[PDB]
Amino acid sequence: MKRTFQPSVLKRNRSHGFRARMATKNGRQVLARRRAKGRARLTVSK
Amino acid sequence: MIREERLLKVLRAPHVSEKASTAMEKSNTIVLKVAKDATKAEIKAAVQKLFEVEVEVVNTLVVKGKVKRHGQRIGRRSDWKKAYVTLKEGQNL
Amino acid sequence: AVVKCKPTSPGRRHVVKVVNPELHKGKPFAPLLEKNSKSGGRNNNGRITTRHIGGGHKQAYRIVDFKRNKDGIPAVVERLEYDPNRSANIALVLYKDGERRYILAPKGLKAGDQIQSGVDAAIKPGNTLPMRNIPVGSTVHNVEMKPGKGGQLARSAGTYVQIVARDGAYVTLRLRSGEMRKVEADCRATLGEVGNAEHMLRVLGKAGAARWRGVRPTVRGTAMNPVDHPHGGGEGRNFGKHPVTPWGVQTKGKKTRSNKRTDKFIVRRRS
RNA sequence: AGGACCGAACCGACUAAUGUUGAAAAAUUAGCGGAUGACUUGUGGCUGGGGGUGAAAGGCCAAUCAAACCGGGAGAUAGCU
RNA sequence: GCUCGCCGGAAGACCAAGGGUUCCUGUCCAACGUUAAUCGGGGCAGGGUGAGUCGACCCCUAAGGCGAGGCCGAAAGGCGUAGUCGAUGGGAAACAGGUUAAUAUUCCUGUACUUGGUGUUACUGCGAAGGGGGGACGGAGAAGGCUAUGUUGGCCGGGCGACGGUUGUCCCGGUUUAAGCGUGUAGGCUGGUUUUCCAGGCAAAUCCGGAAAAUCAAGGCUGAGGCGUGAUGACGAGGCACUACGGUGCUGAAGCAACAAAUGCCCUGCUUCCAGGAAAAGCCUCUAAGCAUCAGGUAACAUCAAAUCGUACCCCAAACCGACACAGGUGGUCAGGUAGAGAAUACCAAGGCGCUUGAGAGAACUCGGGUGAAGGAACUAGGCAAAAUGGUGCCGUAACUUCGGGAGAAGGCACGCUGAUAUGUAGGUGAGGUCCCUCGCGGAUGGAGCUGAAAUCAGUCGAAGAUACCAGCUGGCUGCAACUGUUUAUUAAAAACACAGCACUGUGCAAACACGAAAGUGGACGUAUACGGUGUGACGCCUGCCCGGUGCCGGAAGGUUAAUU
Ligand SMILES: [Mg+2]
Ligand SMILES: [Mg+2]
Ligand SMILES: [Mg+2]
Ligand SMILES: [Mg+2]
Ligand SMILES: [Mg+2]
Ligand SMILES: [Mg+2]
Ligand SMILES: [Mg+2]
Ligand SMILES: [Mg+2]
Ligand SMILES: [Mg+2]
Ligand SMILES: [Mg+2]
Ligand SMILES: [Mg+2]
Ligand SMILES: [Mg+2]
Ligand SMILES: [Mg+2]
Ligand SMILES: [Mg+2]
Ligand SMILES: [Mg+2]
Ligand SMILES: [Mg+2]
Ligand SMILES: [Mg+2]
Ligand SMILES: [Mg+2]
Ligand SMILES: [Mg+2]
Ligand SMILES: [Mg+2]
Ligand SMILES: [Mg+2]
Ligand SMILES: [Mg+2]
Ligand SMILES: [Mg+2]
Ligand SMILES: [Mg+2]
Ligand SMILES: [Mg+2]
Ligand SMILES: [Mg+2]
Ligand SMILES: [Mg+2]
Ligand SMILES: [Mg+2]
Ligand SMILES: [Mg+2]
Ligand SMILES: [Mg+2]
Ligand SMILES: [Mg+2]
Ligand SMILES: [Mg+2]
Ligand SMILES: [Mg+2]
Ligand SMILES: [Mg+2]
Ligand SMILES: [Mg+2]
Ligand SMILES: [Mg+2]
Ligand SMILES: [Mg+2]
Ligand SMILES: [Mg+2]
Ligand SMILES: [Mg+2]
Ligand SMILES: [Mg+2]
Ligand SMILES: [Mg+2]
Ligand SMILES: [Mg+2]
Ligand SMILES: [Mg+2]
Ligand SMILES: [Mg+2]
Ligand SMILES: [Mg+2]
Ligand SMILES: [Mg+2]
Ligand SMILES: [Mg+2]
Ligand SMILES: [Mg+2]
Ligand SMILES: [Mg+2]
Repeated sequence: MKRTFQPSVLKRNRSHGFRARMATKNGRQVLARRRAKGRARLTVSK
Repeated sequence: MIREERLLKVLRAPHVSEKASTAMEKSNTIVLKVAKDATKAEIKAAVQKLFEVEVEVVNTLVVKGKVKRHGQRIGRRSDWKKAYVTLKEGQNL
Repeated sequence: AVVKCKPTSPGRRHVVKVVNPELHKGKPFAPLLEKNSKSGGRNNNGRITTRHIGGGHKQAYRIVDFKRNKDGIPAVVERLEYDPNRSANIALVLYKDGERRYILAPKGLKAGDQIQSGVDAAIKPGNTLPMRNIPVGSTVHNVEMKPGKGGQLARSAGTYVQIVARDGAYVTLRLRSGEMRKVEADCRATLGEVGNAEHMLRVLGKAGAARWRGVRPTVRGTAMNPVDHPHGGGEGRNFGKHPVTPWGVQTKGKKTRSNKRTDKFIVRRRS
């Protein structure tokens, strides 16, 4: 059985990484939300 | 030319292990701990200046730190750099 | 010519091929080529804006001269070639000054023939003139609609345009569709019909043949569910509706031309 | 030559038995279909929710689909238990 | 440690993705391991990853992304030019041997190569954001030449056998060697050289393209493999001494030939087909501005530099994706023997394993198998399941047919081993010798040696010779769908969907149409032999009547009728 998570570091970074977040206003809103919440890791980049 | 105090800072400590001793006795290499940002040329110059010994080449590798445990808190040791520098077959520190 | 295949397999029984012995067998002329990737029917939004397009064989683009404005320099036909990008054949011509160009191959044009463009060219197939100088009743192709813009009408294999009248600054054409149209008398036209008139006789013979040309399957509307098409739904085969496009516009007879900017040039509709 | 033929890899999934608090939230065993093509596959990319994509089954869109998931309006409303 | 069993196109060996210390050593057995545990991918401590040539980084681009100005948009933003990124593609260079407990093309030994910077010498027209060439490209097929590799012989070393025989036509083992350098071969492509001229390559050009003339027709380019060298080296069976029992130091024979042979290489080649098969740089060449015995360029020599990051380990799995040490999933590379067509299959090699609960007993019943008297579908919704058929060569094969098929129709015969034909044939390969020439990796001739089917005849054993594994059940009538395909991931694979073909209908190009408040984009760098929509669904014979209803198309006299006034 092929499962849904097929890891790939490049695609992970390009879709959910810090620089992909900072590209868009909504991405910066995500970062602001996660800073307000106090998350230890802001993004998958870490 | 590399300025003096950079040379004084690039070297940290000599590495002591049995592979290091084997290298010393077989290939006239000394193995030592260097700054994480030192370069082959800077190790070259510093070993030639602070031990007064001329060297052929430098080989460097970066040692990744071990993830360990201290009463169920995980903690990772820091990476460091290791230098294999070959003395010029006549000096014998 | 047209060749029927032998029925040595179910997918060969009905294939009819159009084979031209006189086309070049080698590679095309390198300096006049550039890539053209395929769209898949997707526009710059990424969405299918034209259905039924995708896949197919890779192709390179042969830069064809539709303008024909190297005036007054005779050229000789080197070879006919196969063009993936269109139904017609293209011909490689060499100009007297050392320039090489691709042109649409007209009917009856073979290697070694002489062609020329300009106001003073002779009345021969392949020759390009302003339609002021072309006699009425002549059949042309690669017809311009705005002077200096490039030929736009009668470019597909076996097509041509009839020059039916000249009155002042405009000539009246009869297009293949049957429509009478007016264009300015200074637009250029190439004499004679465009070649490869057997293109319409081919039979693809199998579904894969159509898949090679980039055509994807067409799903009938009456075979969908109501949520997908105005024709969907039914217990069994049910229609009971007026036929429409997937977007609800009636599709058997309803006219869709709406362009007042150009109605002045139309003499008669194709009827 | 061939959407040709027989048959491994490979891609599927027709029958039967087992399993059904499973070895497995879809498998195993014995057979079975295609196997130069409308084939199959790696890597990257694009299409975003009344939207996509669909050789069309209301299929699929992260074990979720006659309208995904997450958060909010929100303590919706509930002549019902 | 000995024996037994299992895989061996994998259950062995490398790598990519992914993981991140699981790698090696010492120590511990509380918890984890479906049991015990002295063991461990568990706990604790220490150790371990060495690069000018491998990869990234770097130069260059694809799809696509972002996008100065710009265009568009209530705002947010959307698109996009110049640009700039983006590999899964193009771009310089290293091999063999040795070594650690754990790394190695990285260390060591030996022998190489690449790029760039400086300096000297000699000779010189150098110069691009521009021009040209090149890079640079499909599918299938066929053959020839090779090698990897294997087998046998020769050679060398050892052996003479627990039970009849075994000094021989006997047994066991070894018989290896790279990149680089020189040679330019099998073979592929191409006429060459010199003048003169020219509406072309945004300007120029001596370069490319074109035209004419003269001259010689042999020059050039590419190219596996072989041979020589590398190599008086290394490696090498096996011996000699310690063993601290792990293994450690010294020595080291032979190291040839023939045959067979790839799916690998020549080969991005050649032939052929239509569905007509990336881009850009590195590279070569041409000049422009400009410079001008400066600079720059070519050659030789010397010298310097080649940074930084990855490098342990798993990698069809107990380390990745599956909540698990989960009968699942996971891209690429290597590819031995015997039989065989084979990468199927059976047994084995190298190598790796016995699947982390055992011990007994030999009830019903369940699961997976073997066999069965007589009968042979009587079972059952239904021959479901099972049984059966099954190979190669040759003979033979119906209706029907779109003339291809049907067809492996059906059905039948032969099949082991030994000898002879023939002390091994037909065939394949091919040494020596000979004779030539433009002399060579040459031509003709010769045939030793090696290898070697198939057939016929005669004998012979068994119940059985396609002996195992492997490997079509066949025929008749009929519905539906022409056919190959596709589908309800996870109860439906079908008669459903698609399909080639047919018809209707829209669309004259700033096309219709679709996405989008728009700008734009697709259709399409296409132009009615084209594109969209709808229905039908190969092919054959066909496709009848109705325009009252509802649509759609045309008409614009009359009636009614909006904003407006
Ligand atoms: Mg269509
Ligand atoms: Mg159709
Ligand atoms: Mg349906
Ligand atoms: Mg509807
Ligand atoms: Mg009905
Ligand atoms: Mg009805
Ligand atoms: Mg087939
Ligand atoms: Mg199976
Ligand atoms: Mg098959
Ligand atoms: Mg339904
Ligand atoms: Mg789902
Ligand atoms: Mg809803
Ligand atoms: Mg409320
Ligand atoms: Mg509530
Ligand atoms: Mg076995
Ligand atoms: Mg650990
Ligand atoms: Mg271990
Ligand atoms: Mg225990
Ligand atoms: Mg105990
Ligand atoms: Mg451990
Ligand atoms: Mg390194
Ligand atoms: Mg080194
Ligand atoms: Mg781009
Ligand atoms: Mg943009
Ligand atoms: Mg802007
Ligand atoms: Mg770039
Ligand atoms: Mg790459
Ligand atoms: Mg190792
Ligand atoms: Mg060989
Ligand atoms: Mg390794
Ligand atoms: Mg286990
Ligand atoms: Mg497993
Ligand atoms: Mg696989
Ligand atoms: Mg096998
Ligand atoms: Mg029993
Ligand atoms: Mg039985
Ligand atoms: Mg019986
Ligand atoms: Mg019996
Ligand atoms: Mg019965
Ligand atoms: Mg009964
Ligand atoms: Mg059965
Ligand atoms: Mg059976
Ligand atoms: Mg019936
Ligand atoms: Mg069918
Ligand atoms: Mg089928
Ligand atoms: Mg499926
Ligand atoms: Mg299903
Ligand atoms: Mg099923
Ligand atoms: Mg139908």
